[PDB]
Amino acid sequence: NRNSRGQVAEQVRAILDQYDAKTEDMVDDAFTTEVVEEAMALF
Amino acid sequence: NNTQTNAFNQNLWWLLPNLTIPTASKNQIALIRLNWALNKTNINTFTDYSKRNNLWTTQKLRNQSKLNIFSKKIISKVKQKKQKLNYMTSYLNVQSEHNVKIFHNSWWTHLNIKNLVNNQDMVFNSEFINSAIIKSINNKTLVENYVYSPSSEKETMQLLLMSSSILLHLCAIISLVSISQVRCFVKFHLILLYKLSNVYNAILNQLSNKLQKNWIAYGFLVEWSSDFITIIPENVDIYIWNVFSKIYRTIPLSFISTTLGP
Amino acid sequence: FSTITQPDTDLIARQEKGTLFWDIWADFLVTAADYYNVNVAALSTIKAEQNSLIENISN
Amino acid sequence: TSLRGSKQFLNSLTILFKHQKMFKKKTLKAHKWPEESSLSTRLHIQKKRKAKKQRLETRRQKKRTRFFPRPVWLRSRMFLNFLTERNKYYLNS
Amino acid sequence: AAVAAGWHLASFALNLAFWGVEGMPPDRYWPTSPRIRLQIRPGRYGNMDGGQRVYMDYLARSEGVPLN
Amino acid sequence: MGQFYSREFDGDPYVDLMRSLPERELVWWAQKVIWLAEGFTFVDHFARTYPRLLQHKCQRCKGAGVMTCPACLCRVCGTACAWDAESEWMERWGEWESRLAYYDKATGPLMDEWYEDVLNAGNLEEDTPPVEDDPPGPEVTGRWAEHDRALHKDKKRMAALMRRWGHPYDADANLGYQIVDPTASMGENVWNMAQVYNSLPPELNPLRTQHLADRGGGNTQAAVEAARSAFDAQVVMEAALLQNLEAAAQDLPKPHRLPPTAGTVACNECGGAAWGYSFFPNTAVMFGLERPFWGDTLARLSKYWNPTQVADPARTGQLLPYGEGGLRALEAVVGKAPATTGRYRRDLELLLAHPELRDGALRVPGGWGPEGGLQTYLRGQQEEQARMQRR
Amino acid sequence: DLPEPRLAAVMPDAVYALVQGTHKLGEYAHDLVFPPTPEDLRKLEQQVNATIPREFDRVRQRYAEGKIANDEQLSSELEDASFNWYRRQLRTSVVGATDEELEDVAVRKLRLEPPALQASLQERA
Amino acid sequence: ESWDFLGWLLAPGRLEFYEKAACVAIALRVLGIVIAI
Amino acid sequence: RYTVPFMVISGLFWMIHTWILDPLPNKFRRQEFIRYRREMLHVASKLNFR
Amino acid sequence: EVLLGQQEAAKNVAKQLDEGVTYMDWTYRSTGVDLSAVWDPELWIRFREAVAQNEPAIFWNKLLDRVQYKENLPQAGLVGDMRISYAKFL
Ligand SMILES: [Zn+2]
Ligand SMILES: [Zn+2]
Repeated sequence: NRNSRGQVAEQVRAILDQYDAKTEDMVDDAFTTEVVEEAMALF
Repeated sequence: NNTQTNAFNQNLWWLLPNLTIPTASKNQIALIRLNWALNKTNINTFTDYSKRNNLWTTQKLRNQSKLNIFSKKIISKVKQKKQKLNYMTSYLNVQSEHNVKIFHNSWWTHLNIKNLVNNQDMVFNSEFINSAIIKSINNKTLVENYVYSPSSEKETMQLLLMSSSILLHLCAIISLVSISQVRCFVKFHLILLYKLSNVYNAILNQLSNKLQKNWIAYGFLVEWSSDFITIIPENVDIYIWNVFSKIYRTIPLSFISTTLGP
Repeated sequence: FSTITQPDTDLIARQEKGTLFWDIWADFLVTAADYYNVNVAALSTIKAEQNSLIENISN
Repeated sequence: TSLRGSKQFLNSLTILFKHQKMFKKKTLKAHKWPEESSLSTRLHIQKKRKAKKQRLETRRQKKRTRFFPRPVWLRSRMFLNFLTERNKYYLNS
Repeated sequence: AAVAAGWHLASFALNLAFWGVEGMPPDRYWPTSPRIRLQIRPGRYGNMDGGQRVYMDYLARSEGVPLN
Repeated sequence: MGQFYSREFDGDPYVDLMRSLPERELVWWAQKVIWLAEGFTFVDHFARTYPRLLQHKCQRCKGAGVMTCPACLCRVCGTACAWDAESEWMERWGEWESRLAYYDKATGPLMDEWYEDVLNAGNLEEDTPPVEDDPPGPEVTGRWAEHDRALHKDKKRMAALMRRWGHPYDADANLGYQIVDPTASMGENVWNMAQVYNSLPPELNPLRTQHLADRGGGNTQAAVEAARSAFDAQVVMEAALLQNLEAAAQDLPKPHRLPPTAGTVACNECGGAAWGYSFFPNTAVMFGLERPFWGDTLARLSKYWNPTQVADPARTGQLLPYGEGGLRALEAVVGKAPATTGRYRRDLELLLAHPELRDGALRVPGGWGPEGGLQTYLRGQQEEQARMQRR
Repeated sequence: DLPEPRLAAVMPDAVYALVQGTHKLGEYAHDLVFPPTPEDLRKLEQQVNATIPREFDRVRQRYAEGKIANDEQLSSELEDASFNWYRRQLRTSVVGATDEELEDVAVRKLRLEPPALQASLQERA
Repeated sequence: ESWDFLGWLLAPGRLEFYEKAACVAIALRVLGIVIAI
Repeated sequence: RYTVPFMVISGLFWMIHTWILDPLPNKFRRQEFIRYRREMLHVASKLNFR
Repeated sequence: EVLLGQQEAAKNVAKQLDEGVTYMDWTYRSTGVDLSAVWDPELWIRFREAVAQNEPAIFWNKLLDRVQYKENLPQAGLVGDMRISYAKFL
């Protein structure tokens, strides 16, 4: 998939809308999902 | 907003601020540029009911405060995350679900760019069409070998073509006005033209009166709700019939003169 | 002329519902006549309309 | 002085993610044609943060929310992209 | 072009020689009113009292008098 | 709506019913509105579809209006277009992209939250300080240390950016704050766009150079006005092209008859009209016989592309093919050589000479000439390296 | 025409409902003119469990036959597992799986390395 | 593949009108059933 | 192809002004109609009983 | 409704004979109306695949592309009089 500019705008709106245990078992992919999603909507 | 999908929307476009060949052409070019923008804002494809928005928004926003079944929930969650990945990444073997675009769908459609593109107002030609049509009619003519190829022939085929064209146009008009909603539309337009003609008449005859030798009940409810056979004088029917019969009175003699000529 | 000077949607719809009300379900005059009518003053608020209506429901 | 790129702009999302957000370990050998110490520390900090967000020990008692010490390392590159896009007007003739 | 325009002008001059109604008999198959020719009468649905006022105003405008 | 109560509506029994039933009155009103709109729909559909019966195309050009050039396929062709010049493609697209970045609200909510942050500098909801403490030394080498230092200078570099340029909404670089929001209405956003000169970038905005109204000066009516007029003509021509594409997508004749281009001439019979309306309906649009059969088109093209000689070239004395003149590790191993290519030779050579330009962190604007992109970046790096020896 | 809120949503909802109703009537008819044999356990296992990825192994062990998981606790654990898988696939999309970047993009996005046919046909088949 | 009549009939402005008319029709059908009191 | 679009328009508007707005079924519909109060309230203004 | 699970291998041949449902090429010689002039075999095939796989996007995307064709016109990369030539295109 390659988004057009309008679909990129839809992605930015969805990502900026959405949201509104021991360290061992924590997955190795434990990053900030919202920050990575928005840094993917850009670039 | 209320007159959006109608021909009476290109008359509000000329009532905006300045927005700035003739000045009317410049204003029309400015309105086309204003329609070109707000499509370049890339907000037209956004819909609040898109499956893409329901993937993020209505999935974190619904939980709120508030094989078998388990491996039917796991696969559903995996499919939802697969669609989210396809909408964001270079994920493979996932097909996206589209949405109906409802904002600024075709900005180039509700514009009249014809008078600007054909270089009018600054300062192509038809009629090869009918010449080619009658030329093909003559050149082929279907041959009336059943009347042993008569001499006239092309005259008969041209008469058939003209009769068929006239009858097709008239049949289309009659079939269009045979719809009761089309008759409602005609009645509404006739009422509007009567009131506007009264305004014209008021102004004009008042001027040519002082220039000599120099509420809904009355206002479109008892007309819109009544059968128009009632509120229409027989005078206008007789007038239209007299005009029609005066116009089409020389048709037999002109037909005889055309067909009996060379 | 005959096609354009024909009843529109409003006049056609007021011709079938009007028939249904004042022409088809106005046959209840024979019912209310065999049970009881006064007519004439059965207009206004005689209060026998309510009794006739509930008697028509009860049958 | 004119419009040009820079290596300091860090236009690559792979750079911006292997340096700031994604810290994993790959075990393979190359076939066709990075301060591990720091990476392990950042991964452990990431794990502690995820854990804390999972036991709802933050003021916002939600597992996933919107932080607002917004990342300068992301807002700066968004502004850089906008500036380089709007400064192309001086690239005429 | 002059021949085509002359044919149209000959048709128009024939209509001018027709002029008015004189010389033509009344026809029982073609009365002067289409409501006579067809069978078009107003009935119970559509006719209302105010329609007389509107009819008066339309007839005044059709006759050509500025009174109502 | 309270109406149908006077004497003026006395006589109709259904109106007499609707006197005492407001729900019937409202049903009548809504039904009459819906019936009128249905009549509008019927009439508009007829007015859309019935002109399609009256369209006839030229039989010589098949409705195109342009024919292949008699010579050369020149002084008989058209006069090319603005976009055929391949040397100016990247400059034209760069200026267009710079213009479109003004309108682009793809990063709209992000710039809105940045605007709110710089408006009210009293925010909250931090809840965890980022640790993010490793700019280790000005020493050592590699790529990790350089990228990590450039990533750790983000706060001071962002302060420099906000001091030199500020927010785009505070300098009108973007469209501004919430002016065009979807889901509001098509028409409120049109009003907001028509407000001031929001449909134009500040490079063409009239309310930026009116202060130079005395004596003209920097040609606010001769350069800025010319640029704005050219931009408006380009967007109007884009709308015309989109209308032509929309008409071509449904097999209809194109409404806008464009002038012939550098490979085409006007049609002999039309002159460029290519189609027109007429009183006589089209019997190809009717009865569906508008498009030719595929086998018939194949037979026509095969016979046209395969001429045959019915005379043996020994009785007629012909020894050569038809034409004039008559008597008479490359292109067979590798195959030809590109012709449109050649202006990018210097950039290709420089990209091969300096492999560091292939860095993923580097993003040049793009271009082929000495001015723009790779050569501009290399000249900037060389000027910096020369001037750091003197400082 | 349809329920009020928007016609832009109820029209795809009606198309989806028609497609899924046609699927549910195509099924339950091919379970009456062709009722299920042990295929109901063969094609619903194995080929479905293979599509189930990692990070669901913990919840599959816990909720199914190893413990209990209530209703909202089960949904919360399923959401957590789905988000772990989502983050893993985002990482696999940008920096790759457990392999280098020169295979994450260079041979994968650029479609070099043609699919294994000689080895997968001789050594395997 | 260019369904011009259906694209014209299901244009966004016409869809907005159909939504408004469905709202009015549903409200005036409810008002007429809930009046049974 | 020329006649179906008129039927489509007519049906599409019939769904909104007849199916939803104003229905009209046959048979026994006494208990659903308050209209009959007005209907018997104008009986002396209707045709002489016969 | 019924439970008579008849077994026959000619039903595959009958289902293959229901390719006339897909193409509607039998309609003129059977009824007089050439429905193949208006039927969309690709849309029928997409609907059949969507029904079989329980994936309604396969049919819905094609139907929406057919309806909203104008919005599928190229609006990215075609900005402001993007005509080259016939000769440059050649
Ligand atoms: Zn031509
Ligand atoms: Zn030439």
